[PDB]
Amino acid sequence: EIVMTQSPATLSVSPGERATLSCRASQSVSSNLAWYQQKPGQAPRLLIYGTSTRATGIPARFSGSGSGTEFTLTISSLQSEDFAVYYCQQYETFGQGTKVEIKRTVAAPSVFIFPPSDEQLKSGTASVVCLLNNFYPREAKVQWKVDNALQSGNSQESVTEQDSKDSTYSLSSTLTLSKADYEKHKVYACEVTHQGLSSPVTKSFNRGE
Amino acid sequence: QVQLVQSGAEVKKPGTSVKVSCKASEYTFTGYYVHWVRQAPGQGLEWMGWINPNSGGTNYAQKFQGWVTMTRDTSISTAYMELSRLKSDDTAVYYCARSDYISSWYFGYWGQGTLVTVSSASTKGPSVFPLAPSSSGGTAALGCLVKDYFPEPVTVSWNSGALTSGVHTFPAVLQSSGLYSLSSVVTVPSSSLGTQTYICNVNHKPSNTKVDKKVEPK
Amino acid sequence: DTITLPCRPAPPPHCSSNITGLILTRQGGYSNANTVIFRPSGGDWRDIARCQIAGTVVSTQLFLNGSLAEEEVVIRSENWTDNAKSICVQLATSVEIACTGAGHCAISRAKWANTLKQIASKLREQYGAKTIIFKPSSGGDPEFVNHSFNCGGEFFYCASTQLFASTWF
Ligand SMILES: *[C@@H]1O[C@H](CO)[C@@H](O)[C@H](O)[C@H]1NC(C)=O
Ligand SMILES: *[C@@H]1O[C@H](CO)[C@@H](O)[C@H](O)[C@H]1NC(C)=O
Ligand SMILES: *[C@@H]1O[C@H](CO)[C@@H](O)[C@H](O)[C@H]1NC(C)=O
Repeated sequence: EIVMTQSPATLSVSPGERATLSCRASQSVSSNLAWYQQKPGQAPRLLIYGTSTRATGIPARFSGSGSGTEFTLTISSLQSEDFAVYYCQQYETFGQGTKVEIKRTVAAPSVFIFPPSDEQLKSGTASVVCLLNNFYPREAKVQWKVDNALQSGNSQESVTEQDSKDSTYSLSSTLTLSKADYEKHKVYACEVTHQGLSSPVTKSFNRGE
Repeated sequence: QVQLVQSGAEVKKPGTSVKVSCKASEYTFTGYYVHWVRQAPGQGLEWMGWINPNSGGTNYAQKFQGWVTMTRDTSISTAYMELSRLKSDDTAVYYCARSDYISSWYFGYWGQGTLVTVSSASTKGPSVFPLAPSSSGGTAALGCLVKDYFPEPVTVSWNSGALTSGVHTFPAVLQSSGLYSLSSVVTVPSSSLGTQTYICNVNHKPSNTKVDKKVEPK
Repeated sequence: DTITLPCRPAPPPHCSSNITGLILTRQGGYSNANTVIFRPSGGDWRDIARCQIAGTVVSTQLFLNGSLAEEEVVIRSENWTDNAKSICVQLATSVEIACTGAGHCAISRAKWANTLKQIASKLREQYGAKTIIFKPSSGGDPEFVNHSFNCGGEFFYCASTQLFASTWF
């Protein structure tokens, strides 16, 4: 079983700079390797074949190289359309993919918390939303504390794609509880740990206030 | 120009079977191998097998052997992919790809992809709940909670397109109940609360549900 | 004991031939096990023609009255790691297939087993000391999913399902 390993999993590159994507094969393989680009919502587009040959119409800034167990895709100068997911391929086996994202200055998240609406409480379910707005990089830690008790297995996080204008991320963590469990406790808080915050930020509220 | 056009998206109950089409044009259909590649939501590309359109011979990946059948109709230049006894693991976008030359693995041509959702859930409209602002500097955040709908997608707009800056509509998440849910949020000046009305416009085409919810402070 | 292959229509006794070679497709993917699976070739006439071990007989899945190897079985391929490329198998001593004329052709079970054992040994050489498995055709048009050949202006289709049902270590 031949395994293609791409590194890094995510590549953060400042706009206009050079990017180097790696692709390592578990065992030595022939120099028959292809690189694909996939923008969200689209099928993959072939970039390189034969480990160094550009497909028709592919801009000159894309170049391929490698031999044996190491293969490299190089973009000489990143452009706006170049930020996507890249896959290397050898015969039937694909790589897990490397995402090239825009690298910008650190931006601290703005943290908000939303108590469940009374209309939703009528249905027997309660959802608490913690919002992280316009932060970079994507790595963030969000924890739920209900009466100082850490929550586990009852929250889901959603992350937007990098913003088309300021290249930031936004994240929502939703805590889902029954109406019976929601009214057993008073104080609900989310703790947000991000590189752009000197100390973690906590947003909290008292139920009914 | 050479292109591959696939069949539309389908939603299937677990244990059933689905057939996906791939019609080829502007090239000799029998001269190039047709491969099928599937991509789970957010995950990588997985090769399922190829079919020789000239002879109808097939070579399936050992994972899919006994679950996948590949055929073609040379008269209409269409390649078919059938998966049987569907599972939630089989929810993915299924692509048909064509080799650059006879039997190459350089996929220079792809279909637009067919999405297959395997779920026991039935069509259900969303319930929209407010995310009211309360009490970050001079900026206030509010939004709408769109919960318990199936299937995707759901569109959200604010003030019928009048309010666009600062709007973030998060990708849907699949809950344990088999129903999708998402939120849309917007940051607005705190002074505008109580003088500017904020309404989120939620549409769910599969259920023909259209909800206009006003978000009010406190 | 003989292996009986259903054929349609009935091949006359004078169409009995010598099996001198095979063409195979190695199945793609992996099973997290030390097994390699081979099937009758899923390709077309292009795969058969490029083997260059065929005689005047036009045949599929089996070379009839073709070239024989000198000492031992020889397997060839343009790329062993490309499962889209068929593997040409050239026997050293042929295996006779006898068509009675009643709609079935017969093959010696013991003689066919020994040849498969030799092929699996040569296949292990190219793919490591692994289990070699033969499985029936993955499917296709009747002339390729079956073993087909021409003889005296007629075309015959023989089901080769029993010819690939063995596992070798
Ligand atoms: C076989 O693989 C080699 C590399 O090992 C490649 O150069 C050659 O083109 C391949 N032959 C084909 C695809 O027919
Ligand atoms: C193969 O050779 C034998 C012996 O010469 C001949 O009788 C037979 O017809 C040949 N097979 C075919 C399919 O022509
Ligand atoms: C097969 O080869 C043998 C010699 O090895 C030859 O005598 C015979 O005619 C050939 N054909 C058949 C159908 O046995």
